[PDB]
Amino acid sequence: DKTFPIMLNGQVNGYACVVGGRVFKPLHVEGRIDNEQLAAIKLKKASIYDLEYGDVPQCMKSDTLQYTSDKPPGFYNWHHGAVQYENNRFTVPRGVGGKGDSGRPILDNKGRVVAIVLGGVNEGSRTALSVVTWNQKGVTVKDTPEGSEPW
Amino acid sequence: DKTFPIMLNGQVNGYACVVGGRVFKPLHVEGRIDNEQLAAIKLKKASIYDLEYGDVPQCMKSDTLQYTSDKPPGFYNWHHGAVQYENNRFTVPRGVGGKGDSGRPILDNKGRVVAIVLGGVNEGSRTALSVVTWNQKGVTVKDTPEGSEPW
Amino acid sequence: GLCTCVAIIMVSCVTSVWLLCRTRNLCITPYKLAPNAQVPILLALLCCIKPT
Amino acid sequence: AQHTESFTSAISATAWSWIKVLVGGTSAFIVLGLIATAVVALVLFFHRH
Repeated sequence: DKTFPIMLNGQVNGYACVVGGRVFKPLHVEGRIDNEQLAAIKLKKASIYDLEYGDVPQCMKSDTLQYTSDKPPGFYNWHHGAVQYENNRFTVPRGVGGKGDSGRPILDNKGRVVAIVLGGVNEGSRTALSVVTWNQKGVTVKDTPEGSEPW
Repeated sequence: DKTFPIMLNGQVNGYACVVGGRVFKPLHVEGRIDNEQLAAIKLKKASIYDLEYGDVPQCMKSDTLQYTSDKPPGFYNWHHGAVQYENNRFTVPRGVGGKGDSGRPILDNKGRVVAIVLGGVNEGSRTALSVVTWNQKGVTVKDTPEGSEPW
Repeated sequence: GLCTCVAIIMVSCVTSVWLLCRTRNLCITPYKLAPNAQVPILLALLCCIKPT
Repeated sequence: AQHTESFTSAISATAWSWIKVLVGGTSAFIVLGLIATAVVALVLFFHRH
């Protein structure tokens, strides 16, 4: 599949992912990727975004999730169901997601990644996700609600 | 509606409204709020708008009414009936509302709060409402017809 | 005096040039990580990049 | 003494400048506050109207 579980003690710690030309994975998740063709490509870390980036093999190249910085408020999909984008925040119904959900992509309706999750807080009947977005100019920026935790 | 009757001696004196993660309560209406969990947060007052603020506890922050500053003239629902926005004035058909009705939200058709009213003054067959509106730039502002009295 | 002059100049120079490199990669890392943001010309000139 | 003191004969340039900087400091701080109050009133009036 087009996102890979990094593994620790057998028990997937974080799904890392392949976005737009670079595998990305969160720094806090510590694990072997579970795809040999990535499991050794040196990672260039950047703690300001809590992520690690690396070029995918030139053969792997044409599988790589598209992205785009234009994300109007509305419904976006996600492995564990729908996420909703309102008031410049991504929110998920309560209780779905946690330790293990770090770094999975959030895709739009045309299938392109708009965000990669790094954490959460359950807030009442919903959950705000701390995420890495491509801001209105396409610059990456880490958007985090207060008190959010590393998933 | 998520409003709450503030009481003192067991009878309601006004209604307290949560919007955008913040209990809003008209400053003038006095007493004890009907939900203990709100009863503890220290209200931070603002006389310029006759409101007492308080940021709602964490566990309910996603179950808070929205708001908007975008207000076409027209019919806007409201607890006690339909409210008319004409000529940058909030109006209600005559005689409905009074002491206790202060601080109930005024919603638009989409369910969003457009105003929270603090009083009213009779003009013929209607009554113009003294209210808190978020002006065309979104800055909060108290709009009040002349000689309106505190409900 | 000369050994402390060589020491204080070198230490200051290398700490400064490491700060300059750290800010350059902290400027650049967002645009690097977002493959298409239409390249600036005051950021992109100042910090080094092959433009679009 | 062949002269008369005048209650200002001892102040001297340094103490003059110090008391000036003090009085002017207090005046400037208070006037800055009052101009701030006026600016807030005006911006709020422009906010509604």
